[PDB]
Amino acid sequence: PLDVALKRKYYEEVRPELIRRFGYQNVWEVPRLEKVVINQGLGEAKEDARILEKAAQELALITGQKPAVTRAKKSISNFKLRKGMPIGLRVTLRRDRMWIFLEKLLNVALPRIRDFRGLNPNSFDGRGNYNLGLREQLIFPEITYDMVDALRGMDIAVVTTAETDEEARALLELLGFPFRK
Amino acid sequence: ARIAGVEIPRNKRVDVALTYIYGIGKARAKEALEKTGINPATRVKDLTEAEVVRLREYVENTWKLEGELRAEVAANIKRLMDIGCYRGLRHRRGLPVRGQRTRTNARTRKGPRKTVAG
Amino acid sequence: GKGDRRTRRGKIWRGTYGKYRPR
Amino acid sequence: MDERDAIVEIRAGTGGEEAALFARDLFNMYLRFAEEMGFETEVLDSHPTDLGGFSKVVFEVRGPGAYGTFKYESGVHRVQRVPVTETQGRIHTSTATVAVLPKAEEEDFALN
Amino acid sequence: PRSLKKGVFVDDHLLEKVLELNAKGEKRLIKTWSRRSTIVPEMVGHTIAVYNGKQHVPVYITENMVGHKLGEFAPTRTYRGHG
Amino acid sequence: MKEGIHPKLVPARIICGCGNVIETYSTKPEIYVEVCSKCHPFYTGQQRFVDTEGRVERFQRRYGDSYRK
RNA sequence: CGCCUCCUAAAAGGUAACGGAGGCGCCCAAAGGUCCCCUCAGGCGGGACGGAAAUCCGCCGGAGAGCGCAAGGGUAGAAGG
RNA sequence: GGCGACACACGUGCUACAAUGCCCACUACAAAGCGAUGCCACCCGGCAACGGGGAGCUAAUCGCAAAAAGGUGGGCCCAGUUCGGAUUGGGGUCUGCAACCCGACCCCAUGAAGCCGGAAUCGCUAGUAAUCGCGGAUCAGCCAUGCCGCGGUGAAUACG
RNA sequence: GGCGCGUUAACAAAGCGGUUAUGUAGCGGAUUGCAAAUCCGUCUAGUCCGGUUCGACUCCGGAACGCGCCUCCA
Ligand SMILES: [Mg+2]
Ligand SMILES: [Mg+2]
Ligand SMILES: [Mg+2]
Ligand SMILES: [Mg+2]
Ligand SMILES: [Mg+2]
Ligand SMILES: [Mg+2]
Ligand SMILES: [Mg+2]
Ligand SMILES: [Mg+2]
Ligand SMILES: [Mg+2]
Ligand SMILES: [Mg+2]
Ligand SMILES: [Mg+2]
Ligand SMILES: [Mg+2]
Ligand SMILES: [Mg+2]
Ligand SMILES: [Mg+2]
Ligand SMILES: [Mg+2]
Ligand SMILES: [Mg+2]
Ligand SMILES: [Mg+2]
Ligand SMILES: [Mg+2]
Ligand SMILES: [Mg+2]
Ligand SMILES: [Mg+2]
Ligand SMILES: [Mg+2]
Ligand SMILES: [Mg+2]
Ligand SMILES: [Mg+2]
Ligand SMILES: [Mg+2]
Ligand SMILES: [Mg+2]
Ligand SMILES: [Mg+2]
Ligand SMILES: [Mg+2]
Ligand SMILES: [Mg+2]
Ligand SMILES: [Mg+2]
Ligand SMILES: [Mg+2]
Ligand SMILES: [Mg+2]
Ligand SMILES: [Mg+2]
Ligand SMILES: [Mg+2]
Ligand SMILES: [Mg+2]
Ligand SMILES: [Mg+2]
Ligand SMILES: [Mg+2]
Ligand SMILES: [Mg+2]
Ligand SMILES: [Mg+2]
Ligand SMILES: [Mg+2]
Ligand SMILES: [Mg+2]
Ligand SMILES: [Mg+2]
Ligand SMILES: [Mg+2]
Ligand SMILES: [Mg+2]
Ligand SMILES: [Mg+2]
Ligand SMILES: [Mg+2]
Ligand SMILES: [Mg+2]
Ligand SMILES: [Mg+2]
Ligand SMILES: [Mg+2]
Ligand SMILES: [Mg+2]
Ligand SMILES: [Mg+2]
Ligand SMILES: [Mg+2]
Ligand SMILES: [Mg+2]
Ligand SMILES: [Mg+2]
Ligand SMILES: [Mg+2]
Ligand SMILES: [Mg+2]
Ligand SMILES: [Zn+2]
Repeated sequence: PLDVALKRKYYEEVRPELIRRFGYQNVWEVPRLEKVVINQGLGEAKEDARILEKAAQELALITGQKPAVTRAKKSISNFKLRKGMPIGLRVTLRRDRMWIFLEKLLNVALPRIRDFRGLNPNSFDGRGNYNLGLREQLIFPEITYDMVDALRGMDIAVVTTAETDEEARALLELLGFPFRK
Repeated sequence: ARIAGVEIPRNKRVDVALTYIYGIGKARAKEALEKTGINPATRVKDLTEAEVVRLREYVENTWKLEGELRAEVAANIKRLMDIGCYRGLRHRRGLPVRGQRTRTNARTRKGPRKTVAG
Repeated sequence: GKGDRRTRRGKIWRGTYGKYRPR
Repeated sequence: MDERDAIVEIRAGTGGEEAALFARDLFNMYLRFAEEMGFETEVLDSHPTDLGGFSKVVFEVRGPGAYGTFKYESGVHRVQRVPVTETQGRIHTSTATVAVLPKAEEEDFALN
Repeated sequence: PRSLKKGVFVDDHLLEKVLELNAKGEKRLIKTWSRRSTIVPEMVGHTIAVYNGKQHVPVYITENMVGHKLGEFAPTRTYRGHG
Repeated sequence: MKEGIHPKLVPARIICGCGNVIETYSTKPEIYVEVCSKCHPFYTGQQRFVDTEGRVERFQRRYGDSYRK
């Protein structure tokens, strides 16, 4: 495992504040990050084209990971979509690639967001997990306006071993998650 | 997002390019270039990022732009909406605000014509 | 154009003066 | 009677094309007066002239008291004016008729 | 606008009625005709019956409407739409 | 990780316009951002921009009070 | 008018009526063999476009899903992916 | 308070859709009128609208006054744009007792529809049509892009 | 009662498992002294109930109404 700026910050500064603020007796009771799972629910390339191959190309430039295709569980007429069409891209980030992703997410990407008023403090799982969406891909550093060709955002899932929202609210904010209210 | 959260057209003049951003008219187009020591009549395809960030820092600090402009005006009309002032009514129903006639035109304010039978 | 009040000819058309057509 | 809904039968009288036009003047007059009474109107039978009038119009006035109010209109209404159809500028005397009928029961028939 | 180097206009038979009542321990419903009047902080709180040509409209006044006139909030054109 | 499919990560030097520099890892060895965390208005406290308001409407106009008592 | 499923059928099998209800006259080159891996429907909360329902995360959920097509039986300790 | 409304429909015009053009700087050439709670020179504060001063003129004398297209030079490069100027927000000026309904003008931002217009249809035969700017009446101010005028530049075509 | 066919918008009437039918009318415009004719445009849908299907005006079953045929020898 390599030195990751946010990884250090978790261990040196976030760990003891949580123990302090919550009082766990066991070094494993203190909440952690489990994984970050990114999902572009593209669904436009249902039949229109093979535009996914470019989005998996960019999602790999952002996370360092080639994502996997998601396909339609059933068939939907109104969505103009049959069962089994490639309709999205999921990538699962763990360990360092998870850290390295959020480090850039919080430091440069969430700032470079247009008209940013902070993350919604109400998007917590109800069981200690958090989810936020996005509208673009140039928000992330590695995506230039030259290479862009379509405006595709994503959903972001951050999973924590915290049992409650309040334990997870503290864990994320102590890492650098700008919460609106 | 070159400046103010918007990429600005290349192969164009830097005063014209700044107009290609929400909140920068021709009067503000020149204001920076003189007050930033920046040659107005040259491409964006030949600019150092010293001038660029000098230009970017100038316009994003001095001037309410892109998002903040849009939201602020968006809030101002809303106050007239809330209180029940005449301009607030005429902002709801899509009628004019500045006292124009309505018997005929206003089509910009009222979209394409809703032709009627009878 | 003669309606663009922010120009020389626009102010000419309206016959008024300002930053764009001064006296 | 007085409280039930009403059917109004407007028919062009002597006058030809101008009687039919006047019939439409009588027609619009009643539809408006219905509004200024909280009454609901609905057209059941309309026979327009290509000039804008009606050789016959039949409409209901729905609302408590329609036959109470509209009943005083059943008769012949005379117009005296210079018709839009006149070209020598003369005054013609045309007529339109109004018929006021209380709304009926579609009562079902079965054998005793 | 009425140019600022003049006095911000109030018909001054009305601003009287709003500060003569700040003394008296208000508040009343004051019926007016000077729609042409800028709202002042001395009016915030009262009820004024801004005429509109036919009827007296109760127009309470709040703290988001100071610069605006009394006659804005008493329109005169009943519309409802068309159709 | 599977070979041949993933864009290899190298130590990166992202760069904001404000001279802020971030020791991270990325697909590019250097990027040049224009906004960052260290200078974002929402981030650097309030850092209230040109909106140091007070509204400043409208009772606060106080552009008069000459009107008599 | 032949064939299949259920009931009638009286707890083995069988059992009729111009009795009550459905279906078949195909299909699949994988929808076949084997080895390996995997587990549903649905409910709640959460998440840009994105909705009742597209894809993503969490929790609950033994089978009510799925098994090409009727019905029944069978079935996730797989026959399902 | 309304005559200024607005699901709609028609007439008369304005402004456009651009390169024979737009923009900016600089330099030209008219006529007819108006002008004493009036024209306003000139100067200062003002990006400006204007505000402060302040000559001359009862006016072939003083002023409105810049005429404008044009001429020269420079810029925009075919892009719903250095076309277009609608809509709206905000900040001001002026008149007038009073600018909400409902005025006009300036400044900042906003930059819409519109790529030359279906069936159809109007004007004009020469200094005319086209285009260009200027004045006046009414008038506190102005919703005038209207009307009555004024000159600048200046064609095409008429077999029949 | 049996058997066959049908129900679509203002009317008449079609195709279709995914889709401005069409004609006439009606509606806005043109033209005309005006109306018609004509010209430029434009437009409202699938009888109810229940199934199949990703999806039903369209397929299956029933109802309701309408049409057509038959009801003979005892
Ligand atoms: Mg411990
Ligand atoms: Mg919550
Ligand atoms: Mg958790
Ligand atoms: Mg701009
Ligand atoms: Mg305004
Ligand atoms: Mg106007
Ligand atoms: Mg109006
Ligand atoms: Mg005659
Ligand atoms: Mg690695
Ligand atoms: Mg046999
Ligand atoms: Mg057989
Ligand atoms: Mg048995
Ligand atoms: Mg049995
Ligand atoms: Mg037995
Ligand atoms: Mg046996
Ligand atoms: Mg049997
Ligand atoms: Mg083979
Ligand atoms: Mg099989
Ligand atoms: Mg199988
Ligand atoms: Mg196999
Ligand atoms: Mg949900
Ligand atoms: Mg959802
Ligand atoms: Mg089952
Ligand atoms: Mg199936
Ligand atoms: Mg079946
Ligand atoms: Mg009038
Ligand atoms: Mg006009
Ligand atoms: Mg005069
Ligand atoms: Mg003049
Ligand atoms: Mg545009
Ligand atoms: Mg367009
Ligand atoms: Mg322009
Ligand atoms: Mg007004
Ligand atoms: Mg433009
Ligand atoms: Mg072009
Ligand atoms: Mg033409
Ligand atoms: Mg002649
Ligand atoms: Mg011209
Ligand atoms: Mg005048
Ligand atoms: Mg004039
Ligand atoms: Mg029968
Ligand atoms: Mg049919
Ligand atoms: Mg029919
Ligand atoms: Mg046919
Ligand atoms: Mg057929
Ligand atoms: Mg048709
Ligand atoms: Mg037609
Ligand atoms: Mg027609
Ligand atoms: Mg139906
Ligand atoms: Mg169905
Ligand atoms: Mg169905
Ligand atoms: Mg359908
Ligand atoms: Mg049907
Ligand atoms: Mg059927
Ligand atoms: Mg016989
Ligand atoms: Zn920075």
